[PDB]
Amino acid sequence: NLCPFDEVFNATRFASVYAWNRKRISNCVADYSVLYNFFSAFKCYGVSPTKLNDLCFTNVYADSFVIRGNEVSQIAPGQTGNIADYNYKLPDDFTGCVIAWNSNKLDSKVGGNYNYRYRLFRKSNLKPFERDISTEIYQAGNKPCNGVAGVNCYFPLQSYGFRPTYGVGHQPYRVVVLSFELLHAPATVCGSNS
Amino acid sequence: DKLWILQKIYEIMVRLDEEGHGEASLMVSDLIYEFMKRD
Repeated sequence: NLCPFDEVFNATRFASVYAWNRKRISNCVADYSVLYNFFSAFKCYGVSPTKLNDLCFTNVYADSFVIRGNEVSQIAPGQTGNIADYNYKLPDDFTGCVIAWNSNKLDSKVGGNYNYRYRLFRKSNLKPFERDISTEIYQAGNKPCNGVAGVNCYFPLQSYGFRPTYGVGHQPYRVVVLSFELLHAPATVCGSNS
Repeated sequence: DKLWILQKIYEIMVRLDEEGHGEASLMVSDLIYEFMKRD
């Protein structure tokens, strides 16, 4: 009855950031103290991962996606940028954990890996935890686009095209965001020292 | 108008990707974001 954190972090495929994946984790016990080694880079904005083993929650959500290394700093409360605004947005009062690690050897390809995309145009910023997977042509001018890309009519998603020779700031990073939900319901996700 | 220079910048981004300059295409992408974020 252990929590399936292994299927989250060590998964073969990761989603694009514009279509970020959400895995609801419930009805299990997890050892959050071992998450300092679950290569990595992690920061919890609430209590420490040690205190997480003492607490229980109704549901734990794991969000995962791939972005550039220089964009990981946007996966934090109070951030703005292309990713925060148009792709994945954390609330200002976020108290979960953000975990990211370089995935160059898995997600880069000679000639370019064009699977991973991000949204470059949007008419308004995302609300926290909003997801937008639409592919409507963005009309940048006053002339209609009639559903086809052209002058001032841009396909809203852009590919990263990851290549192994990119600088580290441009290499792909797999990111996992853990949010801890306490509802007025049985807290079915507990830690080790609970 | 902002529309002409935006189109030209966008075309440089596309051309860079077609010619294999993917990393430089990403940097031009960041310029597009910052430009449209303005007034």
